[PDB]
Amino acid sequence: MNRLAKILPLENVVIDLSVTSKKRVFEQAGLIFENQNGIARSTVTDNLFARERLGSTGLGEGVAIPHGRIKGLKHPLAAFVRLAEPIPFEAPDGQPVSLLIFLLVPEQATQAHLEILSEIAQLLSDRDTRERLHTEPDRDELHRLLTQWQP
Amino acid sequence: MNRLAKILPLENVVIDLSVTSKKRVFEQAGLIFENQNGIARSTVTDNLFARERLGSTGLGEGVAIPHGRIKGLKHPLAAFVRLAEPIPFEAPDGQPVSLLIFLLVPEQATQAHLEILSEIAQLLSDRDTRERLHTEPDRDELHRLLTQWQP
Repeated sequence: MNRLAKILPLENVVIDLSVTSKKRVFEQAGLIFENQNGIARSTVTDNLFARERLGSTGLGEGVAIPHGRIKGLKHPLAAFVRLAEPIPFEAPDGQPVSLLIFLLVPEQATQAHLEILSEIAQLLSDRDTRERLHTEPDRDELHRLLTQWQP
Repeated sequence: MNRLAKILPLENVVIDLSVTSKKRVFEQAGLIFENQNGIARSTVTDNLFARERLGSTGLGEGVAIPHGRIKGLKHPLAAFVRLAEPIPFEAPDGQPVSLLIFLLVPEQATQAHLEILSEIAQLLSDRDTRERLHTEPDRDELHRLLTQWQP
């Protein structure tokens, strides 16, 4: 498997986003999912905060995994965003965040939910990879790498 | 919340374990859970491999989060193990593993499962913390720190 393969489409790889707030990214993250899925952009952003205010999803070193539950979702959804300027994110190490991969899951929990979030974490966590994502300009290549880590 | 608080008791903080195989730790991890829970030590170790051979749960830099599903479990269970000598674990970065926190969850998935694995990941992932765990000798203090990260 590739596991991020079937839920993170190319549409959902967003390169460089000039943006200022934690709210700002969450709003844009809302627009992304709203595009390839029916889902209201507002419900995504509200729900991400309904998790982020509960404690930062920053993983350390510019990396974050904001995620949440969605009311009507039928299968989980993911995105990836880079930022022009790293934003203050209240990360564990105090550093600003510029790389982040978003995960939404349905209310109804799957055994897979754990293993998909864990794959994401492990991916962002490794710094050999963390650098490749921080530098790559080709969008096709940032998708291939994301959805083909451990194949 | 503290979140690792209610599932990772002091019993389940094991300091320094002279051991050689990935199988060896998994066997000992099996004995730990077998102690504070009814569960057969064998079923834990078998099940962890039934996940580890599916891809390494090493998170990078001596850190691993081996985990699995258990047939009769009523609430999730966790442990923490340090190793005398870091063992070859097939981690993403090629480094041997000496720190690892084990997670078992019931077959029946909860929304919480994701957020509890994610808390563990974020904790091990941050290297300011990673060092404190790698050095601390007092077992009481290694429990307090584990179960009180973001309180």
